[PDB]
Amino acid sequence: HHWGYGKHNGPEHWHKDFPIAKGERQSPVDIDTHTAKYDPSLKPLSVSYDQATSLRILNNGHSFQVTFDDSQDKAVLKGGPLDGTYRLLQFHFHWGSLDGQGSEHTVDKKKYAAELHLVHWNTKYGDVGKAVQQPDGLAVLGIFLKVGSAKPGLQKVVDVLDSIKTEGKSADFTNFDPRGLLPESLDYWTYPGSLTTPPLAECVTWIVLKEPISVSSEQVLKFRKLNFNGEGEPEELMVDNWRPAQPLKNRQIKASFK
Ligand SMILES: O=C1NS(=O)(=O)c2cc(-n3cc(CO[C@@H]4O[C@@H](CO)[C@@H](O)[C@H](O)[C@H]4O)nn3)ccc21
Ligand SMILES: [Zn+2]
Repeated sequence: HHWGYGKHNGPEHWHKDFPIAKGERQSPVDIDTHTAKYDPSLKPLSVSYDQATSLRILNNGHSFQVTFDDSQDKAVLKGGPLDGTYRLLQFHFHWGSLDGQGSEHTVDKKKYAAELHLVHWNTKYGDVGKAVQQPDGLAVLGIFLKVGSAKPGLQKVVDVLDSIKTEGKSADFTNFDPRGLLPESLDYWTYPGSLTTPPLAECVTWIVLKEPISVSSEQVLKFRKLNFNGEGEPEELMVDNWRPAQPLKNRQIKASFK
């Protein structure tokens, strides 16, 4: 019935309800680093998160997300390949059952343990619902997670997950600073793509950072304790909620760095 990541409702099934699944600019993709072209005309990314207002954290049955106040230019992404101003709406993660899988984008076929998506929408379209219907409506900042040392800025997130174990649970999650999730370098790859979950709309300028962040085994283990199911249903652990790499087709990935 509903789409998911299982054998009978996973990514290979999605095209039946969402035919754009087989479209011309689908995400994620493998980033072949030796084929990506350095584009000296790409500006540095501008990440302005100082006034970010987080609101809530929610288990939505496919991942968990932290949502922000996007009614004002408080946490915005600009520059890079983007024209105009993109407001941060939410961030969420994709992760695996094991450390060797979980990311959606891959780098020379390498899978990371997880991938962070910070979802922004173009203010010129007024609301995110309008923006998803535009070819340049969204900008998603993708950040790889590898397992090693802990990420201190992630800990406030993992500590509240026990309160949103099952689908539909939400909790107050104020005063969270997403700057604590960023790597040192803002070097990136960029390409035109799509949402990686239904409706798979082709509305995203992808900005994928070259430098992963490191998270600890205990931190990622807490991700894996979440549930796909709702309270009172048979427990199915929320793991491997990633879409695999899709055909690049007629696209060139650009790099901001040599
Ligand atoms: O996991 C996938 N990886 S992804 O490609 O980065 C992505 C983007 C989205 N987006 C959903 C939306 C529309 O937002 C809706 O309405 C607003 C109302 O405040 C949101 O609170 C709420 O996130 C969602 O219900 N824009 N992007 C959903 C899932 C993934
Ligand atoms: Zn995502």
